[PDB]
Amino acid sequence: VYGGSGRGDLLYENPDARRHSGRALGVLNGVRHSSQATMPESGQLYYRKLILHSRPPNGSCAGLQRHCHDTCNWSYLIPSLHRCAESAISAKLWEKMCQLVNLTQYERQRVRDGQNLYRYEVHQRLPLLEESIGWAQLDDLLGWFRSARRAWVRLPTSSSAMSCRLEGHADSRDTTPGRNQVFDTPERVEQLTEATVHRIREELQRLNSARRLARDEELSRCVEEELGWHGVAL
Amino acid sequence: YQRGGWSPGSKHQKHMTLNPTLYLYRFPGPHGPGPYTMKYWWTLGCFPTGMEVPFRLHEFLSTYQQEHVPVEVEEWLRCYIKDPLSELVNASNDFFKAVEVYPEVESARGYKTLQPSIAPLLVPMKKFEEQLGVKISPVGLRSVLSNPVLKDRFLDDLFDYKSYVEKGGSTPHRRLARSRAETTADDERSLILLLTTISEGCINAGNYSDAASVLADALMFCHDPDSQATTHANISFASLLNADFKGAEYNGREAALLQPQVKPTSTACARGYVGWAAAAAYQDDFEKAEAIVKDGLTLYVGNEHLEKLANKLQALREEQPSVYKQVPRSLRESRSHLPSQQSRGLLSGSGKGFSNEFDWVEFKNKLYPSKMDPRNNEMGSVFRRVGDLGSFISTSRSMER
Amino acid sequence: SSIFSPRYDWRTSGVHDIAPRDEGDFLYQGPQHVLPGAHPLPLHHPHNTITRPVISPYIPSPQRSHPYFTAPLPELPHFSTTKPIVYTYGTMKERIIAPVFNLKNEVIYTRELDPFIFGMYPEVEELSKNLTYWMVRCQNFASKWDYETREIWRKAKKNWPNTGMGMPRVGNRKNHLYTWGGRTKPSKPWNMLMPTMDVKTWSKSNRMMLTLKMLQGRLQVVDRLTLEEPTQECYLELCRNMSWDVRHTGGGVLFMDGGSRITPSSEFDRAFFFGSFFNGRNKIVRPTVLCDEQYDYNKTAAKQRMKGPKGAKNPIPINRFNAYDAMKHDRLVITEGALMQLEDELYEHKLQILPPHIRNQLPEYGYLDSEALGDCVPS
Amino acid sequence: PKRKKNPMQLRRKVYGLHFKEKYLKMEEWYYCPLCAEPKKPGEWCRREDCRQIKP
Amino acid sequence: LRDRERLELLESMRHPRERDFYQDHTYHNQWLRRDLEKHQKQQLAARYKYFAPDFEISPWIWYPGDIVEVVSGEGIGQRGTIIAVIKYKNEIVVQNINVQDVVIPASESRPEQIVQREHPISVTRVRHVDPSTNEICNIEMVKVRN
Amino acid sequence: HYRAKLELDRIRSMLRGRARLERKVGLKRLFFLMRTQTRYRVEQQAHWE
Amino acid sequence: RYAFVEEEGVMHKVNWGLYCERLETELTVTQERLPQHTLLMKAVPSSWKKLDIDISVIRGLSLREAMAQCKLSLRKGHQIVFRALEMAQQGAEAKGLDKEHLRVAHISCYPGPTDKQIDIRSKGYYAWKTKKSSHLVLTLAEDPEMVLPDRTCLPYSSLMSMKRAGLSAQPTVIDVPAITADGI
Amino acid sequence: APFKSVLRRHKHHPEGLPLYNDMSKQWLCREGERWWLLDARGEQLPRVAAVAAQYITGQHRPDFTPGMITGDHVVIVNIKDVVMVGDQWIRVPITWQTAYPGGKYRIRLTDMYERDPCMLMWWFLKDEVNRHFVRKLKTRIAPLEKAWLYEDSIHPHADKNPRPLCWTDPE
RNA sequence: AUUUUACCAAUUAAGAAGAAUAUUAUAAUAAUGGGUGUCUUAUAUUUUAAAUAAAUAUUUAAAUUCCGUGUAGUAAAUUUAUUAUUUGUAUUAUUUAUAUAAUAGGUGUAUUAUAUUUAAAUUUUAAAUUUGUUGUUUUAUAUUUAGAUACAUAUUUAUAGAUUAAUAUAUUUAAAUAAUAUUUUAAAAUUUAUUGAACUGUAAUGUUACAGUUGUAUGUACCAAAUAAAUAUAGUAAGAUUAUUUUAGUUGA
RNA sequence: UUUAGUAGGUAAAUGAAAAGUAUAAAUGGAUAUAACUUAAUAUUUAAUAUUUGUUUAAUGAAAAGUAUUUUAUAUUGUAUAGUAUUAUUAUAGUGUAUAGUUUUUUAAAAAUAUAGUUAAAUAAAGUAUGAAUUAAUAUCAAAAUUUUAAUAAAAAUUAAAAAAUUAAA
Ligand code: FES
Repeated sequence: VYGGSGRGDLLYENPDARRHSGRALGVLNGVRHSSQATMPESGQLYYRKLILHSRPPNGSCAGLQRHCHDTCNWSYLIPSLHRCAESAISAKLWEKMCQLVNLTQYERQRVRDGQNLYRYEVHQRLPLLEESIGWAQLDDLLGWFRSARRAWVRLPTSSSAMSCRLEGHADSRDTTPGRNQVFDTPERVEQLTEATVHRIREELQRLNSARRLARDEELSRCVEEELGWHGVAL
Repeated sequence: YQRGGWSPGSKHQKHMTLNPTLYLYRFPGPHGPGPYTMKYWWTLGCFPTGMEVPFRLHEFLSTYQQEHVPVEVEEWLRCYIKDPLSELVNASNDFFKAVEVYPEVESARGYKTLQPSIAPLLVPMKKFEEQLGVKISPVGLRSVLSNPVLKDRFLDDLFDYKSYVEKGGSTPHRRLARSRAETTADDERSLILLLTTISEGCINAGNYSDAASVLADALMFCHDPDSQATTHANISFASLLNADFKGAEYNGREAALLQPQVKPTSTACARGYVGWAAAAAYQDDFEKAEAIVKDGLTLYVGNEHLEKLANKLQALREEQPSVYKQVPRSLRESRSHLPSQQSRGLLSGSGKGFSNEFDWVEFKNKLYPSKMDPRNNEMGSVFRRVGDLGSFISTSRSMER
Repeated sequence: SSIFSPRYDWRTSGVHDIAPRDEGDFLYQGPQHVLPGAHPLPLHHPHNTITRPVISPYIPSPQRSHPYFTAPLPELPHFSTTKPIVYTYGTMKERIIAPVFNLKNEVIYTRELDPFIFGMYPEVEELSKNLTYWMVRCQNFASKWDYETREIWRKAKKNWPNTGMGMPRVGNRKNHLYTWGGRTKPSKPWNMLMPTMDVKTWSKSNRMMLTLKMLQGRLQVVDRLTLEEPTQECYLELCRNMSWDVRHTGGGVLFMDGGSRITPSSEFDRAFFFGSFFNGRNKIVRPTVLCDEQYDYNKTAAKQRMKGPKGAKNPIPINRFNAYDAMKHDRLVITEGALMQLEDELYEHKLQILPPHIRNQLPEYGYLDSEALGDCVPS
Repeated sequence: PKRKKNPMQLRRKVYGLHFKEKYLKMEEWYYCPLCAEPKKPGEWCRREDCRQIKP
Repeated sequence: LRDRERLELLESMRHPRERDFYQDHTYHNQWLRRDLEKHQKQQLAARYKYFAPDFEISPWIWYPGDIVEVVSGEGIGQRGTIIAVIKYKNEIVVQNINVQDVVIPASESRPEQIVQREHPISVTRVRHVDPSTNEICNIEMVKVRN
Repeated sequence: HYRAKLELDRIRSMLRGRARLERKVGLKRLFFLMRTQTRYRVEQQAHWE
Repeated sequence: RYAFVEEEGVMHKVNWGLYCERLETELTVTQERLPQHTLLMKAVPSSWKKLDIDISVIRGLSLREAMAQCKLSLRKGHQIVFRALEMAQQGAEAKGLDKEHLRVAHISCYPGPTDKQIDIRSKGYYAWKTKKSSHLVLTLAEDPEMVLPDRTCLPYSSLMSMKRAGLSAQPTVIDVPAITADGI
Repeated sequence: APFKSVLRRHKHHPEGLPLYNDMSKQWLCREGERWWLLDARGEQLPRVAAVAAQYITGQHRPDFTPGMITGDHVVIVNIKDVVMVGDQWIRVPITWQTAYPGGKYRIRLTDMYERDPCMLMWWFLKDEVNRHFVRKLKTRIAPLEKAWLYEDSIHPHADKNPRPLCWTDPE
């Protein structure tokens, strides 16, 4: 998991499978025994550890000397979701939907694909968001709600896409440890929504000139309309 | 004889009999044209061998086709230019939104948290600069946003500027149209305050040149006597920190001259006097600095800055007897003592082995070798080897020239 | 790879993503679960009646020697064979009766099929002989031309002495060792081979293939193959009505046009021939299984400017019925005229094959009533 | 000119001391009190003050 | 450093002692009609593939003022009026179909200005729309005596 | 002639410098190592142990 | 075209175009948000072998000392590195990074274009001299905790020469009141 | 793969050569070490050397492992009283050589004894240790340092209670 | 106060029409020497001859002969015909490019013998040549690529002797009538046709004349010269020769 | 080095794909393999040899070059050789004698080349550029002794061989 996609990484990469390669592997950098010429024993935890840790640092991971990126920062995670929604649904289509069910088949499929991509991105970013709840900011939480609205996914406060868990029999799902899989996605997202609502309330309580008066007014109006749209109060 | 491949790109030696070749002085390699062949391409217009066929279709498409525009389109584009007022309003709106949504720095304990990079603020900054004819320093903005108090004193000023512009007031545009007289308006004052905050952030960062430029733009915008005095004092301090003594002295003198137009409550006059005295001290004219400080005290007795500068000059005067006089007029400016001066020397200093008077000599706009330098006919100069072109002997020496 | 080589299992991980798809991936409930494609026999083409349905009264069960009728059922006007049937060696020894369809896809009557044609039990060796002949014959021999040392166009002179230079002794370097060089014995169209087929083997293999199709139930007898108009829309409509899947991935249809029962013809019907030119897989073949005795006038290199492969100079025409086409096209359609022509052209061969103690009886039973001698009205 | 060399045989030179002295040396310098430029002791400018008094 | 802008920087970086000879002249004559590199020829062909003989469309059903719908490309299903037609390129310009920015380099009298104009669209992409049916309909050239 | 080209290029990562960098040198060294180890196992390892 | 992504333990199909555009956008924005400026100079007029030595010399230094060493050196590689450092410093200034806290976080070169020149030889022999070029990568990051050595110190010889000349060994530091907008 | 640096420790280097008694390596273990006293009075020199080497190299322990260098220290005393069977004292040669052309030194056990008897005992111990381990410098050297030699009966290891080493000859 | 030991590491996903009126064979209907930037002038722009040749031939017999260098009208003007830029990218098949590059700041040791980490042990080229089997001989820097031809198999129509020198004799058991191929690189070669005297060597007074059964040591930096064509007994020179895990007889006659 | 267990068809040398042999069409390793003659590329030699542009006393043709003379200044045409180069080097026909008709780095030494017995000058490293022969080779072959089929760093025994730089056959 070192050299490939990690915790909050979006790219899906099966390190054992040599995808994204133009050459048939001739040399295996991580080799412990000469027998691995014909019996690599990949998949076994220890040998796989050796191979993956011998792999070089790709774009996702960072070297020990290169300066990493604070991907676990809420102020970065939220705008990532906003950009995902923006790319998924064009500004013209967003304006049309806001003004307005009479839509083209291509536009409907585009909206569905955007919702699916947003759900996948939320699934991938969930652990980082959960870790970054504590030191988030009111503007970024409001941005979280705005990004959900723009993606057109209604959060499960208790169309809708988070409320239904993905299909698949429990006896075949990938339960392997070390992979950030969230089987209880709707419950986790509902808990995150409640936590961010409480955090917004606490931030407003802590906060309690013309510029600041206008900021407070616009913030209150936003909070109100966004929570009403998502089906939340206070 | 033959040792490597037959192609010219092969490394090892060849012989004329086995692999006869044409005289190719210098040609690209398997990996594409190099810097030397490209220098030949740009200077001579083709590769030095001459067997290559020049092909700059892509360059033509990039430059001439792009810059070509018919007369009618060129004439109507100016008339169809966007609306300056609306564009400025939109630029201010988006800039304020970006600044407001800029995250606040986490005050970590035990070390200094890295300030988040300003990616989305550049484009709003660029458009705002284009609209207002001003240039904001990204380092200054970064420092202002990182500091909490400066962040508020910048946001409030920007919001006031937005409100006054939306209310229908564009003081610079109106003044320009009328010129094509009155005092400073609320919008212009807010803009000046915003620029002063940016300059303060620049000074805190250490970018004194950027601070001075921002304050100069603010001075250009301002027209009130009090605003002019304050901006001149700020520019004088910025130039002093930036090691621009002539500019600091000029701004201080201008502030001291505007003194009468300013009300007694303001301290811009005292600040200008202090800046002028500091510029004189850095120029190493202690008598002039003392006289200026005396005049400033006679004007505003009790000013804290004037008292501090007088005490410092008194300490310097007490140290002077060790020298028995002031710095001799011969040098009068030699010593350099500012970190700005050190940075300038590190950047533009003549390095050893390059960027010196022996490496290349810059003519009017062109680079020359030291031997062709027209500023000295030294022993390594081609000008030395000329003499007696045919007019007259021109020199008494009879060995060369 | 090779099963015994270590490379066959040198890869031990990464083949499968342990996370299954949420679309179609399922689990094995138990033996009661019916898995798609599962079958105890190694079926490289695991088709069923739904995929490629068979046109025959019965599914070809082992209990039945052939899916078609074994007796002339009274529900239909059964028709006998044009020529008398004698069971030669290799024939199924069983009565073959098949229903004849019309252009409306509904049976009109029943027809006897000659065992010597549709009753000769298939044999893999003969079928493979036919298939290999067809595969070798259907190559573009004109495209098998390669350069030669004498054709490389290089100076005919030693490029440098043996020892003077310091490189390997090479003179007139047109040889294969050099990238620009050629081969001493390259491949040429006139050096390639076109196999010579025997009429006996060709007929035997074609009749074996016809019997194989009959056994598999892919055979269908049609009264006529005429179209209202010579366009392609009419042909497609006829295919739709008759439930013929002529798509490139539908199974395909082979057509022995010939003619109707009352007017057999050796030439394809004009309208149907014009309308059968369709992109999808659908082949039209002549109503004959014999082949003109192949010959090779240039059996030796007597004509040096012969730009054709060594061997028979009279290869089987493409449109002729063959094992390759019979296997590629799922369903086979044969007209009454085609059956008449096949029986007419194979009757003499069958009689000649028959042994002497049956040959002598032939005239006694009336299988040699010659119209030329007035013994019977002309056939 | 008799046999090819391997990476370690090439790295022997960097192991040595002459290579380090010729390539891997750091110069000690300071900011000149007059011109405030980087300067190595013993070398000065052609400015009048530098010539008269040599920092 | 291979660009004309960085040529001066490259020359300054290069040492004085290394000399380049053929700065103004050349050994081989440069006024001989010779061929270009293979990649240059391929780029030329790609850039102007309409130079080939009989590149245009013979019937040429497409004329300005018609109504067409885009069947392939970026915009699919969007229909409009043919603003302009480029016959020798086999291209069409349809209002509000293929809109892209058209930058204009600054000059001594005006600054840079960004303008949007419908760009040419390949003829094969669009299909004619019959006004009466208001759907996609095949078209064919016909001759009539007025 | 068959050599363990594909089988030994896999473990070619276990050598140093020229052998690990250049396919031919690494393959030759690995072939020699495998043969010598086989000989040692079949004629001296048991005796030593 | 769909792309398979592992979600909730099962593979899920997502729009491949959106997936790719999102991945590239995230990579680019993450790299931009990283508090460092990276510069690439192509076709450097110096053989990569020689340039690597100067790169190793300059590696792991603050921007100030890197510039000082490059200016005080007499090597083509050091001059090229000085030019690269100047360009990277300008880029960092434009990007907003603090100049006084700049440091080199990566300096490396790899082979680039290569021109060839004919060198005549006696006895009719000849070869092709190789004109090598390099690609230089220079990354300037920020290290707020970085503390720089005090290079303002000067030799006692310089101190006493200045004293003889009458100058002051210490700098003439004058307190500079911070700019204020009270008068506005 | 393992890489032994070409920059080794040389006898001419100021850093000098180590003493494996004070070294700390994965293959050095002095925790299980014991101390024996070997009185070589009237005992044949080759036999004494072999007996001492058996304990010095650690071959006398059931946990012996060729890779691991663990052995008991042996204090050899009364080396002056060591005996040689017959005329061997003057008829047994010791041969060494320098890189110079002349180079060769042929000397007698009598001369080696007159210079330093402990040197002769060290020579025989070295011969045994080389006989058993010769392919590795560490193995060739460490047991020799484990060995202790004293020509007289006075040794400073009384603070270790070296138990007397009792053995029997093949006869 | 001061300071982070020496040594040791690795190649991969490719940014954009920097690859097609493309490469080879294939058309049996054209044809007075194709030459654009060409553009009067025709004493000065003439190539013809009964022969194996840009016209190219369906079998094994007999037969001259010191290795038999070998087979006829098949139809008589009868369709085996030297074709050919598009009224299908002509058709069918076939073949195809190395422009382009951050990769990691330390798993093994630190007084010397060589991958698999418990320390050790083992270890120090391959191919051909050498039949007195070597220590003789030759080749190999490395990466990728190019590179060599003996048909492993015969289903009903179907039918197959011998024999004398010769005449002649013929008491007396078979059979799946099929042919076309035959490593590869390299001989001091020789043969045909042609050019060179600007170098060099003569005669004439820099130039002219004389040239490969040959002009005067040499005839344009290998004189058994140079250029063009060719695959000679390549054999009784030599070298190379592409497919591991195998499944049966003799080791100096 | 007189045997079992386990692997495991059998007692040793004539490749393997059910995927274009396509109905097959989004996650098919169809991994199916020439160490020396071909072609291209990357290295070693290479921190290398070489190169290094501060000083000038003097031809008026032609074959020979064709290097864009913006207008160079009857008809027609003016400058910029050859030795594969901007090289050892004046191409000399005619013809003349004061036009200064103007590009050769560097702070020592070896070696090499020039330079009051008898029969002392010039060519450095370093900055910069950057070849060529060569190259089976593991991080390598101190040394001695002994021996094996021709030099035998091939073998064994014995012994103790540091790294870099320059020079020396
Ligand atoms: S001012 Fe620094 S050298 Fe003179």
